[PDB]
Amino acid sequence: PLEDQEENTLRELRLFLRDVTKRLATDKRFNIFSKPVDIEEVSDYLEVIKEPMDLSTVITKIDKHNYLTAKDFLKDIDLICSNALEYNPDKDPGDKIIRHRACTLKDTAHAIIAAELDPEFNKLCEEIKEAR
Amino acid sequence: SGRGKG
Repeated sequence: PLEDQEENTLRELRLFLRDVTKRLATDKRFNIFSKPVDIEEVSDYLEVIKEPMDLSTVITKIDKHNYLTAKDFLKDIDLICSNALEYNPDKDPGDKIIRHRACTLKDTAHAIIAAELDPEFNKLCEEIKEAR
Repeated sequence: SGRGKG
């Protein structure tokens, strides 16, 4: 029914985003991004990083209906990668691995969205998001 | 940047 179109579209989007996020969170390369940085083990993390983000929080935000478009979702993936580059110094090999992995996460997420979402469906999501 | 995680 036409009156159910908005809800049906967003449900489809959320299902897709939840699948994408699960694919990222279970990828061994991105394990360090799968849960919030432990603010007690990394005692200076919140001093440096104003808006923490991680893949488990992205799942929650999907379920809280925070994302109306794939671009909305990608902003938080980009934040996860941005946080890693802002926080971690480029000193030791462990730092370099995390920083590289953050960029790989970003590239991988953007590539999945570009490959698996119909541009026409995205216009529909934008139209819905533009009506609210 | 912070101290890092190493």
